[PDB]
Amino acid sequence: TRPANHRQLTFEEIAKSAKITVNEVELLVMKALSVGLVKGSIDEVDKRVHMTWVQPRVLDLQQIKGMKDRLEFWCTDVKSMEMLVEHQAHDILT
Amino acid sequence: LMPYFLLTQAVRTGNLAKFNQVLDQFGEKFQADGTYTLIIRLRHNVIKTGVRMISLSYSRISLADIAQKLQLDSPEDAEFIVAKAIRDGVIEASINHEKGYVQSKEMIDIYSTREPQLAFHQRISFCLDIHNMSVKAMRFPP
Amino acid sequence: AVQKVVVHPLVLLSVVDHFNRIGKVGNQKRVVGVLLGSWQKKVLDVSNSFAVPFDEDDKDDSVWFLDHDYLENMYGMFKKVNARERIVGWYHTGPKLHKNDIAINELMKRYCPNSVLVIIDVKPKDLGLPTEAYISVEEVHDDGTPTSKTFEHVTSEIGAEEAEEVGVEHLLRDIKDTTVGTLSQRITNQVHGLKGLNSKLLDIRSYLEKVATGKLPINHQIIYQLQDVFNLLPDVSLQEFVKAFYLKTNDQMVVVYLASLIRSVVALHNLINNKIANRDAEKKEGQ
Amino acid sequence: DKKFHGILDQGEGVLIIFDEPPVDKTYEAALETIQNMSKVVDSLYNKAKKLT
Amino acid sequence: LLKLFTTMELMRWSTLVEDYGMELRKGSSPATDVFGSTEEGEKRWKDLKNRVVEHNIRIMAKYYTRITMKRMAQLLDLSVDESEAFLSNLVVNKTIFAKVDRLAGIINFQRPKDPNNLLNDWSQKLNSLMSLVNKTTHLIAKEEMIHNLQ
Amino acid sequence: QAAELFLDTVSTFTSYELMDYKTFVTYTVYVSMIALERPDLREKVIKGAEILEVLHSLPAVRQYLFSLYECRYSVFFQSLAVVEQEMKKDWLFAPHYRYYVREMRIHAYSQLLESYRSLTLGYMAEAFGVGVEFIDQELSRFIAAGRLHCKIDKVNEIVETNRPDSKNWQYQETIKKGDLLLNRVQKLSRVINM
Amino acid sequence: VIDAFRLINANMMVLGHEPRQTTSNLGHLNKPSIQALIHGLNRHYYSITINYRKNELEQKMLLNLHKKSWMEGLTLQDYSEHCKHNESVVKEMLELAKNYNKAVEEEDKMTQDPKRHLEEHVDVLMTSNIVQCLAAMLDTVVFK
Repeated sequence: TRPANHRQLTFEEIAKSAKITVNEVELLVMKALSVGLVKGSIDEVDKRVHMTWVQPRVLDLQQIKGMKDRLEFWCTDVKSMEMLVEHQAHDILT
Repeated sequence: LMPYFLLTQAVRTGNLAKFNQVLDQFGEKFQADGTYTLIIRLRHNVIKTGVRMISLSYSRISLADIAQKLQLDSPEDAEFIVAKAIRDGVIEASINHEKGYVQSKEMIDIYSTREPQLAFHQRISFCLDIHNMSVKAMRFPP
Repeated sequence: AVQKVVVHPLVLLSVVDHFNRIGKVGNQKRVVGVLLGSWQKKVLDVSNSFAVPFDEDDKDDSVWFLDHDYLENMYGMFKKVNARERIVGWYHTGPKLHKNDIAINELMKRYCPNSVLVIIDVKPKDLGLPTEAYISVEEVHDDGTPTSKTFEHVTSEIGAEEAEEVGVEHLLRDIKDTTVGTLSQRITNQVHGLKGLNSKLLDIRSYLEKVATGKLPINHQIIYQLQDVFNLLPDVSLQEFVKAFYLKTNDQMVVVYLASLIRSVVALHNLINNKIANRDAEKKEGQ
Repeated sequence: DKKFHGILDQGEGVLIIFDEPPVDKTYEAALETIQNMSKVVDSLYNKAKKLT
Repeated sequence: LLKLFTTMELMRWSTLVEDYGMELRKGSSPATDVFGSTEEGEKRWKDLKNRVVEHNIRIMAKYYTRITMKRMAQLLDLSVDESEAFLSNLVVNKTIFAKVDRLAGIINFQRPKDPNNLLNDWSQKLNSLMSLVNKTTHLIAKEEMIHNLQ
Repeated sequence: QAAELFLDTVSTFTSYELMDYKTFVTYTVYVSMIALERPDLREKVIKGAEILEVLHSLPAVRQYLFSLYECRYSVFFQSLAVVEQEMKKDWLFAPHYRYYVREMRIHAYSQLLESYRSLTLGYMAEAFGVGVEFIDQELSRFIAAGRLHCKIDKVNEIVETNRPDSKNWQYQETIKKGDLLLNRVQKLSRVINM
Repeated sequence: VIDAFRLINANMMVLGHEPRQTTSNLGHLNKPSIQALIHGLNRHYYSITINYRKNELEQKMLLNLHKKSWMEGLTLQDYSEHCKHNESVVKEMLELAKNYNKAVEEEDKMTQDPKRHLEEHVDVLMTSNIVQCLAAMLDTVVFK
């Protein structure tokens, strides 16, 4: 669920999630990484976990509508940057 | 420039007496050139020069210390002077009168930012313009 | 299985010519032929092809007359001409598949176990290659869904023999681009890259629209790949990345600045020489 | 004396030992080329300002 | 025991002792002389402790970026000073990369991040993303072309 | 240049009509200390055979030079004060004693701060054998003049060390040299284009 | 190197008449090969002009051969390799700057390769650096 912008999960977040105090979220994340569910690292000095992957699974129609919305945004950004570059460099495009 | 050399010496020393005696001695040349309004705005920026040197060679100096070093009357007056210097952006720092000390901006490593890009952009555009001007001025007379 | 298929300019031209001649003599949506090539690991090399007589009832959608006897006769004569080219698949010049494609691939699998369809679109696009490759795989879906004998996409590429590269280059000599990166062409290539990325994102968004509304079913491999893509999107607002980015941009800009300074000095030297030459010429003319 | 890449700190009372990034050779070459082009411009001064 | 030493996770030495002590050291199914009770038994016990700590340190260096000493001590079953000495010995031997910020105890396995490397990782991410979106659009074209046919 | 010439001619001093070898060696030591970096100083003065031979006879010049080299700074200021007096009395160096003392003080301060990121004023004063007001005033003066890379912090007396990184220094040098060259190019272009 | 031919009847050549009529300027503008001459180009046969019928669709299909992918259009050069190349070319350009300084000085005191090579190096540096800078900008915008 967390987007790549702020995929820095926190020990307190994982505590408010599946019920465990913050002294074994470390072990839980270790188990996840070892099994291969997720990838990344755990900065326990700052008490947060960096996730750079997730094992994909099967989704719901609403979970795909969310992906559709995210695409809509991405397409809009790409089109805007395309128009900007094309207009700016119009006089040198071959 | 000798009269202005004396003027610069007096301001750098920060002594109103030497500043005034220089002014009285060389008023004539100052009529001839025309600076009097500037030469009193000078006194203003003479106290400003004192505060700017202080902020140039310090990072967390206290208000009492600033006042003592500038020979100001009170830390209150020093606080006013430094705050106005901040406003004018001649020292470009901060201030904090909870503990009565003027903090300076946390100097940042100015190469991982857009200032080098902006400077090189100005210089690159200038060089491109010079090349274009030269290749345009190139002439073939027949 | 086959991981890659590389089609050749000769195959593309032969397919285009076949379609043109068939559509000139008559009218048909598709034209069908056999693709001859060789294997090198799981990398098929479709180096030749030949058309086969074929017509179908576009209404019934299940009656067609691919000519096996013609296929085998042509394959034998092509074997006689060249031997290292065995039947490796077939092609049809239809932009879209049909219910007959699975049946015709079943027919072709008698001549090749790993028979591969290659749809070669005669209509010329502008973003992707004109060839789409398909391999018929029928396996119990680990998904747990009913399994039907259907196609699966195969990575496709365009490659050329040297004796075909010479001909291609000669034919394109008039409209060829420079085989070097000139700044204008590099900027144009970046713009075309943005165009292609936008088109692909639009296609994915349209498919997501259709699957979400309900027209199409949820393809689990598609959804897995999209999930992985969104996992793979970078984070560009990270401070540790912004700092490195500014550092590298400044390094590149200082190199550019030095280059432009040198270029301006050289141009000034050239103009100094020109002014001196003009002075000399006018003095000589005057005297 | 530059025996190791570290700097003391008389505050917290510490020795920060680090790895000094290599001296960028592109800037060294750029500065040398800058001075070379400066003397080239001096030569161009000698040429033009004296012959025109 | 072999399964634990092959797993890529932290096996606590205290728990390993509680579970596998009697059956490796006091025997039942005899007790192998290795891990006995005499000089070369106790020494090999300490050697096994060292192997457990080495395994734990490797797992940390593989699944951490900044682990506090306060935490390594407890999770490794050594006092703060003992853990620091063990890690320093490993670092000198060049088996484990780790820099200990002893002032704050911020033991860090992060190798210094060159801007070249950071932007290279970014570019590789982008390259793989474009390749994956291309593959996804190919499969999407196939899926639409097939099911829309029905 | 005086250091260069004196060190090149130290081993073969023949001009006894100007000054005796001892005076010449004192001049070489002084000029070398004020002109040479630490590595060259160690290679050519501290490890100089013909200079050490005479510095055995001269016990004060040796104390000056080695107090600087071995980072003994209280003794260094003592030796610098005696050098200032001697070299005010001298006739050839007479219009240089203020400048030389100032430059040697700056060299000592830069040398102390060269191996520190944050040096407390108390420690600096104890090292130099002076008070805290003295060090504060001197450091403020030289930082204002731009001769030291350090910023004072008086509320909690600490001398932070703002030395510029290698890349930052390279960027600043590029800006300066490019500004000079670009001014020259602009002047030439405007002279010639018309 | 392809060439068409047809034979000249043995009677026509001896009859003094030219092997082939010449009613237009088309057909000429082709330089016959020395090998063909020495093997009797015009004495037994004659070279016909070869033209090629190129359709627009065929040309586009041919272009598909080496047509670049939008990936390669939008991709970035390895940054370590880019830095190495910039450093190498800048050092080479430094050497050429020294050479060009000496060349200008000597020529203007007694009154080219250095200038030309320096121009080529500056051109390659500018194009490569600008292309990668713009590609990085586009990536940062487009991919978020």
